[PDB]
Amino acid sequence: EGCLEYETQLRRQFSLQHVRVIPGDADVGGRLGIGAAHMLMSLLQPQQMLAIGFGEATMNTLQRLSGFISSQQIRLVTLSGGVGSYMTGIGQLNAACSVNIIPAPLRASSADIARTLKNENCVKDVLLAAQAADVAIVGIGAVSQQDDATIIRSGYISQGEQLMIGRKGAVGDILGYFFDAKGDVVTNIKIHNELIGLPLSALKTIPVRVGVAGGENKAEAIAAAMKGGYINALVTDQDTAAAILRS
Amino acid sequence: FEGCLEYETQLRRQFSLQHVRVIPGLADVGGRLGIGAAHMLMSLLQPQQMLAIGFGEATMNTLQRLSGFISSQQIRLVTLSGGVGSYMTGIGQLNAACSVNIIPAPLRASSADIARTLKNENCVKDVLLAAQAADVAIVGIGAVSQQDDATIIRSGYISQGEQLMIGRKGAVGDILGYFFDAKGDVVTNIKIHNELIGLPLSALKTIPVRVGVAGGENKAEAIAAAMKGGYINALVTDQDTAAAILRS
Ligand SMILES: CC(C)CC(=O)C(O)(O)[C@@H](O)COP(=O)(O)O
Ligand SMILES: CC(C)CC(=O)C(O)(O)[C@@H](O)COP(=O)(O)O
Repeated sequence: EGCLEYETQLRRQFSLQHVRVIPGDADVGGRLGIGAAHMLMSLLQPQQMLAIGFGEATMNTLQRLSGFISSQQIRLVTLSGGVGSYMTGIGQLNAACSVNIIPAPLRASSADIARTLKNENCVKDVLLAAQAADVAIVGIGAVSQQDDATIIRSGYISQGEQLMIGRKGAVGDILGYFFDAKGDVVTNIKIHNELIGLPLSALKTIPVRVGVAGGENKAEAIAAAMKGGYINALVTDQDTAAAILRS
Repeated sequence: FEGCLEYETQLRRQFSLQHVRVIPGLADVGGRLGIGAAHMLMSLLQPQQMLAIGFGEATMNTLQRLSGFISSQQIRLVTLSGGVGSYMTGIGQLNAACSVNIIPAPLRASSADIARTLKNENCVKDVLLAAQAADVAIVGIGAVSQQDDATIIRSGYISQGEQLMIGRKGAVGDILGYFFDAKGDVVTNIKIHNELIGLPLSALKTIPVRVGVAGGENKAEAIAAAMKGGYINALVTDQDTAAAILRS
């Protein structure tokens, strides 16, 4: 319904490997989890390793994917710290499920503390495992969401921080790393050296990296994520796909 | 004379416990401990109360038996220790209505200064406060006598050389990685103690009901010391262990 054509155009414009565009009406957050869970069911082979990001679209996707995770013995690994944030999509599975979790906060209070935690063995071990995954699933945050962004509502940055990240040219983020409209990570940003998880440069080792995000206010962030290479597959909705293509 | 019901009463009066269950020593030990211990916690937890959960085999076994109850009675759970991952056997199996509060840190830091830094991060401190405020705790008890079989060795939280020195220094057992001597006092000069991130035993004692779940005759000295120090005020154990504790 224009969805096949959007998929084709996004695929070619951003040189993607896989794309799914969901129709334009009741539950978009929810049909996005379904769309992405389907895409993951078709990419993942039994016993493969899935690296999981933070936030609402990803947790929604994981809840929907749980019987597939058990049935196919998929191994999960956290791309980010914070632990507890993942209990909604993990308080959800079974004890035979291998779940590999970074045992640290998502963001440390100083960059020196982030570097110390990243060198602890039990942390370093999981960071390697995550970079070795077969597929990644991640959300995409947008500066233009303002107070509605997950990163603000969770408390991981302050409003003052968000304002300055915007002033500095960032349009969006993956895993708390903010990039400009061309897709380059923005240089001068305190949270980037405080985060404990895998940097975006390392996420790119994973061969299939699926972003799941929608809402027209995310269109610029999603375009820039693709231009930067962070994701090479996308699950989004029809209005957002339109907006992305005109960006 | 005697039997399990007599050991229960005697353990209760000798160590001033609030609750005790001794399961008969016939099938599967750790499995039946798990079941005994879940029934005990099913009697103690009122709806929407908070349970603080320790580390190791008997606690994880217990939690698994407790899931239906945890979900149906809306029990909130909070980790007494760091380490995060170890905790996914027993809480793995729970609805998403389940409030599970987890210390977002390793179980043991590589240095005391790193442990002090992590305890002071806000997301860590907040959970350490919630844990200390729990209504009921469930912990296991480790013993120096178990040597290579001790969960603490098998999981790699201490080395063999550490264990030998801990024993040379007079320790008999541990709760949450903290090693105490035969009278129930924490042994003072032990490196792991200042590298652990979770709640110290002094703070564990704020929780009003503290259930230890442990079995095997090699643990009898550790379990007795644990009660003498006051760390647990309730016990789930097996018949032979109970008999050994009593002749301790
Ligand atoms: C890492 C976290 C602090 C921020 C983050 O991951 C995000 O990239 O901002 C992510 O939350 C966006 O996804 P949604 O929560 O689905 O909007
Ligand atoms: C904190 C952990 C490293 C050690 C610990 O808690 C413990 O007390 O030794 C515990 O493992 C003993 O319980 P069991 O594993 O059931 O024998």
